Amino acid sequence: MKHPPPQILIKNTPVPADPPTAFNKDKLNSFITQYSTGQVSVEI
Amino acid sequence: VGSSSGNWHCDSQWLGDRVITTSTRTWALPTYNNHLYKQISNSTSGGSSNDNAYFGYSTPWGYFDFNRFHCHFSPRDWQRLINNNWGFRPKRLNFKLFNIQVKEVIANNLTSTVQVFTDSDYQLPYVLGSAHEGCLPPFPADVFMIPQYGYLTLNDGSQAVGRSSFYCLEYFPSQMLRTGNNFQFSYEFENVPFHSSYAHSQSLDRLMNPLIDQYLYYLSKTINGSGQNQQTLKFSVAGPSNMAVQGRNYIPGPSYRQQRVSTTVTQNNNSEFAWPGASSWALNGRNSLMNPGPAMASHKEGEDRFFPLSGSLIFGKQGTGRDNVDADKVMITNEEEIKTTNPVATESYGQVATNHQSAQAQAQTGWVQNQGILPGMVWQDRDVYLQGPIWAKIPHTDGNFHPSPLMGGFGMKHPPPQILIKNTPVFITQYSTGQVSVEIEWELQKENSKRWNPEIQYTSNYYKSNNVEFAVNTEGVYSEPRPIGTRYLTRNL
Amino acid sequence: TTSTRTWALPTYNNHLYKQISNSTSGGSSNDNAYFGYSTPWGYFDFNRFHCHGFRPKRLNFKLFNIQVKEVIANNLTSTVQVFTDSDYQLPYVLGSAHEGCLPPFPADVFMIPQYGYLTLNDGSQAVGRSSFYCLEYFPSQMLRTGNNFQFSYEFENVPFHSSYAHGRNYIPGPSYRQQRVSTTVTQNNNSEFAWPGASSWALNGRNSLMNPGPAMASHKEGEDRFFPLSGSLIFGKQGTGRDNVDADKVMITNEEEIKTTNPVATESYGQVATNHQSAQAQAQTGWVQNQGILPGMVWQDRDVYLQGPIWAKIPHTDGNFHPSPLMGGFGMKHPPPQILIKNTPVPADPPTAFNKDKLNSFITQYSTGQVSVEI
Amino acid sequence: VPFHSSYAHSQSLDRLMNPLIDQYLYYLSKTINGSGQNQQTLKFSVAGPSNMAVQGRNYIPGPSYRQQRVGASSWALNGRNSLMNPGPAMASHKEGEDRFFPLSTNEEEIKTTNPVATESYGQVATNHQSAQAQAQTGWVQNQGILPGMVWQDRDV
Amino acid sequence: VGSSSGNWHCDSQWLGDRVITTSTRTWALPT
Amino acid sequence: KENSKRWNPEIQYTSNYYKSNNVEFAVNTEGVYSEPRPIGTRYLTRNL
Amino acid sequence: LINNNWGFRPKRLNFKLFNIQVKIANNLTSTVQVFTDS
Amino acid sequence: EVQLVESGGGLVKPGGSPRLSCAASGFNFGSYSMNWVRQAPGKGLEWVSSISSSSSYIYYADSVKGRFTISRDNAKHSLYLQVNSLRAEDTAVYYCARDPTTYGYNSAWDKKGWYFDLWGRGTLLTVS
Amino acid sequence: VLTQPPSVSAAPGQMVTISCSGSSSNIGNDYISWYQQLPGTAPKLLIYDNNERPSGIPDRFSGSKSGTSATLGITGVQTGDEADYYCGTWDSSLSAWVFGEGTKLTVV
Repeated sequence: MKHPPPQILIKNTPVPADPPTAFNKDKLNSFITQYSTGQVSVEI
Repeated sequence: VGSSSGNWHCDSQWLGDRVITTSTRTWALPTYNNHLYKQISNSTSGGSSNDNAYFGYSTPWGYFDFNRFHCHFSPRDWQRLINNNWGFRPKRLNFKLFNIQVKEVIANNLTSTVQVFTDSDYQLPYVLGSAHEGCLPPFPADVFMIPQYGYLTLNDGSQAVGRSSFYCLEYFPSQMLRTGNNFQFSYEFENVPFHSSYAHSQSLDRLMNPLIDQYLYYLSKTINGSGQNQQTLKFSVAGPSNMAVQGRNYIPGPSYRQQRVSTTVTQNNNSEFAWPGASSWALNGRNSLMNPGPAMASHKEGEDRFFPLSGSLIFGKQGTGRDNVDADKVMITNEEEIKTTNPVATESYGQVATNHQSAQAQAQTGWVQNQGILPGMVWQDRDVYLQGPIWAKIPHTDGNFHPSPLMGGFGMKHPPPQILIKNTPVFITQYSTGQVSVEIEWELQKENSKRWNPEIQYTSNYYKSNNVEFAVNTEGVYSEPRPIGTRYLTRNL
Repeated sequence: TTSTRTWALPTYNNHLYKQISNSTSGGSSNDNAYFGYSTPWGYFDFNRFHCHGFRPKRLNFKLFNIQVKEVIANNLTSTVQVFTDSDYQLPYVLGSAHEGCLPPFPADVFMIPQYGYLTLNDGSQAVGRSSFYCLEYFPSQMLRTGNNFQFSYEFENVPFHSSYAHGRNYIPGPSYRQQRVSTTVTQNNNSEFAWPGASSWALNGRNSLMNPGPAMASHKEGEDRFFPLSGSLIFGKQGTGRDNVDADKVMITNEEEIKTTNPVATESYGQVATNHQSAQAQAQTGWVQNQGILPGMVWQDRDVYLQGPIWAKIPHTDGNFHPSPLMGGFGMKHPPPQILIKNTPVPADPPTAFNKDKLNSFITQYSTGQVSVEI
Repeated sequence: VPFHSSYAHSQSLDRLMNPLIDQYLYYLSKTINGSGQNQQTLKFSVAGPSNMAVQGRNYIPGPSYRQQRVGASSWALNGRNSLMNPGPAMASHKEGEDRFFPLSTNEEEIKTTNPVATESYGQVATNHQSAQAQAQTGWVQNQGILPGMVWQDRDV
Repeated sequence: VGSSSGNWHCDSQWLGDRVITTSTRTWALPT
Repeated sequence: KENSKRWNPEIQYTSNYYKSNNVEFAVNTEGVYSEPRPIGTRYLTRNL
Repeated sequence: LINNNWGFRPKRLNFKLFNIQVKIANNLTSTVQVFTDS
Repeated sequence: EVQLVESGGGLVKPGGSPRLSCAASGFNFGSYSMNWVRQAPGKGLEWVSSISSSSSYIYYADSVKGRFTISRDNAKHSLYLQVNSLRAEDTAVYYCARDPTTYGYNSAWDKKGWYFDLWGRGTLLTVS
Repeated sequence: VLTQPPSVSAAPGQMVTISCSGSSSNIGNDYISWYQQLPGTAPKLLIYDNNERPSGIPDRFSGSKSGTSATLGITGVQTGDEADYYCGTWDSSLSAWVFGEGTKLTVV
């Protein structure tokens, strides 16, 4: 197929942990350990 | 509580003569200053110098900053803009703040609120035009920390004065947001001139027709030759053969001299001249460095190694330190493109007669180090960069001239308003995260140029490399390898 | 006003584009370096006052009675190509005060000037930003003998040219000092100071003379024998030579009417304090040889002359101040458009077997006709 | 006509920055390691709260003509000298010294956007440095308009 | 005979998703 | 039209800034027009 | 064209032939024959 | 005045590991890019490796890539070339070269524009 | 790769021209420098930044870069000027510094 069923991309939105409380330029590297679960139904 | 108050919008829609860029980021707002307003001054930092003196206040509020072109443009979108267009400028603005999540140190706090408001009367000090850090990240997958809001006011040394104003930001009305509420607002940019993203294909002094003589005369000889009483007046006509003496209508833009520093360190003088040799202006006894200053070419043709001391905008590379970094860490921008209508930063403007000649007096001429505005000048404003700021606030004053800001971008009396945000005090250890989407509509000016030969374009390097530019490395760190100016296409002068 | 003239347009460069640089002209010096192109196209210049407060309003240009000569016989099938640049996409050479103007006296027949332009250079060479323009790549109207050409132009609004003579609130305008030169030679210094003593401005490592410069009074009151070195428009008298003609062969214009609002070109603008006085130092001053714009300044522009230019084009830039051109006249961002013209090349007998080269052999040809311009 | 402004700025032109944040801009902080022959280098630093004199700024104070602190400043017209009075709007004196006044009431409310009348506008390089020649500057005793300037008119 | 049968058109109009290229030349045809 | 979502910038066909006696795709002092190099059409990128 | 686009293709073709000059001196009544193979 | 001295050279059997140290004196070794250039006997000289002032940028020639390591010490004013898996082709005179220009890293993106304004006498290295 | 003629030989007082051809990636792209090496000594820089000359280097040596090739020109050749000559530049495709093959100059 030139146009097969599209790719369905998914991720968990990163939830950052407690910040340094004094502004830091760099991006935040410390996140809450987290995962998701749910149901998927596919009908063809 | 279980429903999302907003979605993730990042794209760019290129439509005709307008551009629409959308950007969504994730943020984290900590509780700044333990919900307190603390006076700050150089004394708290020791107050070593009179030039570095300051007085002001630090507030618990944070603020959102998207004053850099990279927040709205990917490297491909910026390439698409600067290669195809003669100009651009912002038209509309839209801001959204949603998916509020409050935490307590870690568990959720569902009943906490986040106060957010905008200042549309411009009653607070406007800190968004000073090119500060804390902007929304260039790369959409970066979670960023909101910078703290603080301002300055009148000082004498470290002391305050009676005229100094104090601003409480809790004295404004502000919207309060629990985990299901969202905040949004729309802004209309005031009319500004299109940024000129092009380089002239002609110079101010070459505007003439090279094939034809002028009908104007200049003084070719003041003497017949060697001897006594040789004085004479001889007038040759100005023409193709001598183009330096022809009569001209327009003169190059103003200049303020800067020191030239060579990028080859062996060339530089062996002395500490960074501050002592710098060009500055003085205000109420304090000497502020002139940075970057008026728009002038960085260097003469064939001298790309040199750069003006303070006359250029210098960025950092990824992971570069705060203080005394090596020369290979910085990225220095050159402003050579404006070299056609503008004097070189490190050169004098010209010469003037300093005396009256006579039979007893030889003609004397002094150098012009700085030359202010004269009727008949023309000039180019400083270029804007992908890493550089977008707009500035025009200071409210009785008068200004050419309000366009000196770091580049669009001078606006009513720029995009400041967006203030803070966590509500409950103290309990608390912080909040969420989402921010900002959308700007841009206007474009297309090129109708008749130039036969192909232009210069911004292009990705052809050759292989360990990494590809403007992309993450093996550790996941995103880095912008180079500055990108806006001026590639050409126009006639 | 309405003018009508007879023009003769020859063939330039043998119907060909030629790269021209100082290296073709002998190499010159750095200040005179240039890089550009010469075109087979000619162009019309009515930009001088003799061709036709006050200010222009409308413009109408007519080109008719086309006649083409082969070299001499009549060729009735020949065409003459003409177009105007209304988008200002070509380099604008009409604001440089060149020759080729329609003659003042209506009975004369003038030779139309050849069109050329300059581009960026590091020297006799070109840079990658140097642009080449092909005038054949513009749509143009083609006229045989019976055809005529006519276009009308609306002057964009300009202020009136002001022609009249006139603690404090307002102060005089800016100045950039010029060297003083007496008409009586024995008063001047016995040395060559024509270029060494002149006022210049520098652009990209090249020094151009400041001419005519900011508008300033030519001389102080009572002294008429002095004129600024580069500060005045100098016209040659009828029949004047091209090189090193004496002082009685030229006409030196004077701005003295503006002496009321403007400082003298030769004199300094004024004096400023150069230090703080104290018991240990006297009050010290210094001269101001050049002064920029200050709040409160007023000034008059340079006067216009019957032999002077009418308008000039304002370069396309981020900013400009008081755009009126320094040689005089009305500065305009959209001035009257250039009118470019050439004879269509007619090839001579081509070979009878195909040769892929372009044809370098043409019939010697020129065209004459009539111009009429109304303002 | 424009409204006459009747207020005093609470903010100086050089202090519009957020005191709490560094700038992403850099400045040349070091030209030599020091105390030796051939000790040449380029060190750069972040413009920030600790050094506020070197930071980049979008606007610069208004135009100035010098006056003697209390030899008169003048302008020539048709050969006849004239005193400069009152002249361009400038601050009457630096903060902390109220005794001095320009040679030709006090305007001091305008010292935020305007240069002191009796002070030089600033400094400019007068030469190109090299290994042979040290850097030189010179004082600007008068400055015409430049792009990016802002100023206050005179008080009524 | 003395009237032109056409004009000189060379240009490129860049319009949306289309382009129009016009080119005029001068030719010589022998026998 | 080019619809790409590519983040990093493209390869493009660009004129070289370095000075030269002649301009590429322009006449020389004698009046002769030349084409310096063959210009292919493939610069932008797509996925496979 | 090549920098901004993923593809192109021609649509319409409009041809014009004019300003005919037959020849040194002019020959006014001589003709030129032209046709297309459709 | 300004000088570069290279030591560590000698006769080593193949597979032996040697270390070539370049000591600088007379200038600020901390602000200059450093290079190694070798010349095999009666043959044209070859560039080997380069290291930046802060030693963040390191380049190698392909022939020496992966078996030679270059390090720089700014405190001891010394440049180091570590050699591994020596081969017969490694016989040469190793010159220490100094590059004054920093322009490749801060002003030019497309091109480096290096040149070598100061050269060490060199140390011979023979494999037998 | 930088390519030089393996040898050049001229009588004293005669113009000598040494040129090394290069690809678009190296010479066209970057500034080229010339190094002269005596038989018993280390290489010494002769020309840098295409035409610039280091202090202590005589006016006779001159250099120029046109298109993809750079030429080193020596005039007033002397007996003491006989040495190996190398032209070098940074090559972007290779991403390494390249020296020319070398040119032996020999005066008779």
